[PDB]
Amino acid sequence: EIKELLKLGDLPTSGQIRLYDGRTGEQFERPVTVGYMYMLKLNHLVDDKM
Amino acid sequence: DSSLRVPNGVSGTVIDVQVFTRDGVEKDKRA
Amino acid sequence: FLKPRLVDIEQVSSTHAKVTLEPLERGFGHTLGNALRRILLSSMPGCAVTEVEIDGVLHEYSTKEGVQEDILEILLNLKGLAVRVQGKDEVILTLNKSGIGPVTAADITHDGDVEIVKPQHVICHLTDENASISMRIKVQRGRGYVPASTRIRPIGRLLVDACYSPVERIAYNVEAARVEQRTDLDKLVIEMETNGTIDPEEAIRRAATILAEQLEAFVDL
Amino acid sequence: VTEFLKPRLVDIEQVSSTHAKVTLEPLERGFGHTLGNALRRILLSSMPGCAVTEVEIDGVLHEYSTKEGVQEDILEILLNLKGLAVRVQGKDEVILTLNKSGIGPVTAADITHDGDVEIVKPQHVICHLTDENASISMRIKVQRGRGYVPASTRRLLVDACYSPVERIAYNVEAARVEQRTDLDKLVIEMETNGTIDPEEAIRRAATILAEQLEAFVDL
Amino acid sequence: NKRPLKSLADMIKGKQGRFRQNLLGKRVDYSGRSVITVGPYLRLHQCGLPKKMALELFKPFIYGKLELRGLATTIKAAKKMVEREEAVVWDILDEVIREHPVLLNRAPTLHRLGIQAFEPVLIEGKAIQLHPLVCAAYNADFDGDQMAVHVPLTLEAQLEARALMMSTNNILSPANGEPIIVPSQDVVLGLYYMTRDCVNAKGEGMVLTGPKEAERLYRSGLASLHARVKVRITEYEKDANGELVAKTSLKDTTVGRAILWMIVPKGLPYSIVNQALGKKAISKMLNTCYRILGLKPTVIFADQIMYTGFAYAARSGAS
Amino acid sequence: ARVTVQDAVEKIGNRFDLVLVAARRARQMQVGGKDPLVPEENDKTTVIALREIEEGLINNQILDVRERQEQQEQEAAEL
Amino acid sequence: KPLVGTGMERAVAVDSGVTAVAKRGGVVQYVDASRIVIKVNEDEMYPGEAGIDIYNLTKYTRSNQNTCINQMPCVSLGEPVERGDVLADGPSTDLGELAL
RNA sequence: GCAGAGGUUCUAGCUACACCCUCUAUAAAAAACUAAGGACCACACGA
Ligand SMILES: [Mg+2]
Repeated sequence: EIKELLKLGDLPTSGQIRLYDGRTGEQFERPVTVGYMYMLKLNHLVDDKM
Repeated sequence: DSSLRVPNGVSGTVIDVQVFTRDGVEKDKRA
Repeated sequence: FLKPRLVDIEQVSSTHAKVTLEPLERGFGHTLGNALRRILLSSMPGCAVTEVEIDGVLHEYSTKEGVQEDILEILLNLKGLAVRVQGKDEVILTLNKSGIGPVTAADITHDGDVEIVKPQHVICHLTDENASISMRIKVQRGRGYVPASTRIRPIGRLLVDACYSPVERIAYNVEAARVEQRTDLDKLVIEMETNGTIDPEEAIRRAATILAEQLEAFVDL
Repeated sequence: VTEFLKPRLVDIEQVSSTHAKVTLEPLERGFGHTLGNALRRILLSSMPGCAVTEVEIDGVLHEYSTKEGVQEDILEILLNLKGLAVRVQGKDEVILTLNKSGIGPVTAADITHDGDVEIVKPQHVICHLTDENASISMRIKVQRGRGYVPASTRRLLVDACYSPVERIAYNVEAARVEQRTDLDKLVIEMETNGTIDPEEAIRRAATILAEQLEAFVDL
Repeated sequence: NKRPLKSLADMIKGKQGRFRQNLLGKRVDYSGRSVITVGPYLRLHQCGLPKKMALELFKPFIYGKLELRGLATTIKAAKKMVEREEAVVWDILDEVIREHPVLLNRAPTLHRLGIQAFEPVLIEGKAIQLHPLVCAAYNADFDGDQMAVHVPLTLEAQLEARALMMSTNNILSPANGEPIIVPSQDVVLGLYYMTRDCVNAKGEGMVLTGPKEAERLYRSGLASLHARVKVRITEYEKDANGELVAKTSLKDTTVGRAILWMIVPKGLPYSIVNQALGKKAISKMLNTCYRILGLKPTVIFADQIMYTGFAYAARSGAS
Repeated sequence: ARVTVQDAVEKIGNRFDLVLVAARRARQMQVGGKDPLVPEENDKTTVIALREIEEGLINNQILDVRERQEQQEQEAAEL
Repeated sequence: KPLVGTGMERAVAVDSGVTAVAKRGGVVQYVDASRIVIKVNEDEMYPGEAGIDIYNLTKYTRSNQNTCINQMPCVSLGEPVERGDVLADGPSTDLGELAL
């Protein structure tokens, strides 16, 4: 189902695409996995810990 | 000289200041 | 060697265009594209809002009656509007709206030079019949991102994080050119994405001036 | 808003003339990586330099062969030749001969001048001879290339390292002039074959890069 | 609250008793805590440390330097100056952190290497930066793990911290002779990706003058990182009475293995970088480097190998 | 600046007496007006003492004999 | 809202008291950042003492862990609202879905 | 500057960890300045 969903859009069915380095500017070999995962932010901020 | 002070490091803006005064003592201007 | 030129500027949309540089050889294409992209994304002079004063709102977290959302969401929407100025480095925008209806950027009482490039950008929605919001938006030019907590007076002044960055997505592609008779020549096309406050041609030219001046640290003209 | 913190040289550690370490303290955030990568690519992939590209042995036609009296295979013989740093004048190509015999190493100083061609490493070793009757002679072809042309893209074919640089590695750490943001501190260590000064090579690369943006300087 | 009330013997025995709560181990001044950050740019002899933490911990030192330089006549004025965080105070602070080690300390100090000295590098932020190599020694994660920092005060304390507790001085764990600062998780993956080979990779077959040419080919992008190519190396061995002899030969290898050759010190042979270089191979490499070259070359080699492993793991994109 | 004290501990094969002797040297440099023999490079006393030990001109024996001579001319100061 | 979720985020947000669920359906006569007025439908209101519903959303309030319990309106004027529907996006809530 | 008091400020300021001057029984020509207290049990959470 996820593969078909990727195929629905322009994104590849493999789920991982080629990324170019921010500084060097040439693409990373072995295309890396990207996506929009829901990640939180815990209340253990560094401001409290100093 | 025992006035309440903001702790060092923490900052921000005051959103509201609520004052509770016991009956008998006259309340100040802000109260 | 060969000199890249502004062979074409494909203004595909109102916000983002597609600039083309034609003459480049092995390496130059990727090198110059990456350098231009890094210069553009790093330091491009924008004109984002940096300071807002509301007519009757004491602080950033309060709420006035008649407005759809909080003042904080109003400030965050204000940060999103794209505004460009021509003459003045500093300008104050006054927004006066009354009655039911969304408060888009089109109703800002702009001056002669300052103009809103996205008038449809909504700021807040007025809901009550006798609901009026009067804000004095302070917009100034700047480079890069500087938050309101790392800068430098009245209690009624509200600080919004500065977002001086006209460009949001710079993508370049290096592909072979179509010169009259030659090989090993590539054209650099940059798919720069802007909020509308900067002309892609002048943005590319200014980024290249910054890069060239940064190279003058040990090289004479 | 257009003002920028232009870097100023603070200390350039001058290692032996084949090596150098150039650094800049002020610069700008994210500009250290930009300048380092731009210089690295611009002088590592495209530089006007002279190097060997093709060698012909009078007695050898196929690579999988070896002369008698030499302990180094012709596979290794071309390996020394590709490292032979040579500087040439306005002529774009010149044939270099190495007619020599007798027992002893064949230093680069024995290369015939064939004009005003200069070898910056006369003591460079190409091959060793161990037999008195043994004689080695080959013709060396060099051109003013503009980068790196491997032999796999093309008579003995030897990899041509036209660019004079041998190694570039920029390290970007933090430097805070006064009390501002953590601005980039570009430090560039460079090694050159010897044809030009590493400082001169970096200056040439920067001239090339700026000279690539002649039309983009707002007049 | 219907609880047994503490007696004159409940405060001499137990975890909360005076012995184990106030004598065996007691709370200390000149101490601060924060979450930890990788900061790979550091060298294991140094660690990152926030400006606020250096300002608070080294307050007496800053006061002393201010009095010596006459910026503030009195401790009281100097203390006000420290509160104002005046720019002159930061310049004074950079002077008292030049060679003043601090004792990084994780809470469950299981073994000797739990607490180690570091030269603090003033960083803007609020999280202590711990060198990646010493994380294995600390058994420290980067998942909210907090470690205390202690400031040695006396010349004896700072001096013995520098001479003994420095991460440069703690390479082999006390439990066993095996190295403790070995490339652990990510740098080892970068080295493993670096030291492999495709049977058919870009730029395979041509002979290379040396590791410099291998780096030139890889960075230019015309040769794959791991392609089986013959290179010429100047391998150094100390088979003499301490003298290092040079052996030059055409050893068949890959570009990636040739890249590491410029990192390793002279004494190490090439047979140690010619394998896949997993975790065990890197541990054996570091142990041989320590047993042959010594301590300082081992430290420099570990730093350089960490740098290259991180850089080429980033270039690898091992997703 | 210094990163490791290896050569110092091959100079002083104790790793403990080294700390004591360099601490005495640092005490002389700070409390006294003693001039470090190796010129500093914007270095603290605790690291310049280790630099002095590294060159081998400062250790327990030389420090002891030097302070003994200073005491000797301290008695001889008043004749 | 999370791009990928489980479908219980709406259930958790509605069941919890962070949001301002609509006890009775109707239309939003007046919506404000501090209050929401719901005009109950004729077929959903009692014959006596029905009137219309008024919801006073809790503005920025100190929480047990020193966080903001902020409730922002999720509806505009004239938007029909049914019984047991979400009206104010409480803390960590978007469109009635738990958005942590 | 070591035991006390006075001084131009601002009740009081004598080194109290503490900031300037005077002398041993007498009070003012003088600007930078000021404060030295504080446990246990439970809960939840992080590593
Ligand atoms: Mg952890």
